[PDB]
Amino acid sequence: VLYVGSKTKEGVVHDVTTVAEKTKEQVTNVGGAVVTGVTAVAQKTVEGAGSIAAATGFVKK
Amino acid sequence: VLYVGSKTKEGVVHDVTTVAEKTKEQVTNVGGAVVTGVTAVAQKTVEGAGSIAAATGFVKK
Amino acid sequence: VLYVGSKTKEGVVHDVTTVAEKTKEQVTNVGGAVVTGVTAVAQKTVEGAGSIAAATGFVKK
Amino acid sequence: VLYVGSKTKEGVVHDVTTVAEKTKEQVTNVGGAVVTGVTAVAQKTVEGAGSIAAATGFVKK
Amino acid sequence: VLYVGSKTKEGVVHDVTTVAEKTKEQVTNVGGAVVTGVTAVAQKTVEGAGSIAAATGFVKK
Amino acid sequence: VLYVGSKTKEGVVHDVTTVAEKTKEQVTNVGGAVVTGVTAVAQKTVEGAGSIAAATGFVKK
Repeated sequence: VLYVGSKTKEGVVHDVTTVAEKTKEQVTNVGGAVVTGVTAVAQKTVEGAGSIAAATGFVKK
Repeated sequence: VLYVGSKTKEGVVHDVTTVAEKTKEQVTNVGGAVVTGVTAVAQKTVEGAGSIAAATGFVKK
Repeated sequence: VLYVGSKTKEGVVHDVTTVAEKTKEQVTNVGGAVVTGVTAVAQKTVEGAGSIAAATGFVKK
Repeated sequence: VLYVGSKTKEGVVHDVTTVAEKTKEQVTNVGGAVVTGVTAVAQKTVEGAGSIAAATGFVKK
Repeated sequence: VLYVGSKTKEGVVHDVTTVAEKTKEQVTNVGGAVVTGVTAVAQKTVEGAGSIAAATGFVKK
Repeated sequence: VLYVGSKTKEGVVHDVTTVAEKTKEQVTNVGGAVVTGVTAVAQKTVEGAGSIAAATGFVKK
């Protein structure tokens, strides 16, 4: 491996943008909830994941 | 492997954009919920996933 | 492998765009729900997936 | 004139929306140019106009 | 004139929205140019205009 | 004139929004140029205008 003259962006997350306004989010009766906004992940070598968002619940009433 | 003169974007996520406004989201009776916005993942070598969002639930009433 | 003079975008996700407004989303009685917005994944070598969104549920009443 | 119980929107401009992307506009040899984007005007009583965009020119060469 | 019970929006400009991206605008040889983006005007009683954008020019060469 | 019970928005400009990104604007040889972004004007009684953007020019070469 070598790079005599190079520009190598590897595993990059750049120039992301988000504009939220006047939004609304409710949860009322939830066993397990997960709420996210922006999530930028960048890797080069991975044995697992990049983003995990699980939720396991129960609601009896 | 070599790159004498190069520009190699590998596993890249760039120039993403999101504009949400006046939105609305509700959940009322959910075992397990998962709500997301933007999610930008970028990798070069992976043995798993890039984004996992599971939800396993139950609602008796 | 070599690149004497090159520009090689490999596994790229660029110039994505989303504009949501005045939307609405409800879930009322769900075992397991999954709700997403934008999801940009980019890889170069993968043994698994790029985006997994499962949901396994139950509703008795 | 009266309004015992009412909701009277008079001279209203609401819920406008515009999404431009990757566009292009050129002018090269123009006496007088006028370029506009969005223009929302709302009045209730007017003796003139609501939007005037004139352009008077000359190009000799 | 009277309003016992009322909600009277008169001369209103609300909930406007604009999303421009990656656009481009050039002018090269112009006597008089005028370039605008968003322009929201709202009045209730007017003797003139709501928005005037004139341009009077000349290009000899 | 009277308002026993009322909510009267008169001459209002509310909930405007603009999202520009990565744009570009050039002028090169212009007698008189005028470039604007957002311009929200609101009045109740006017004898003139709400927004005036003139430009009078000349280019000899």
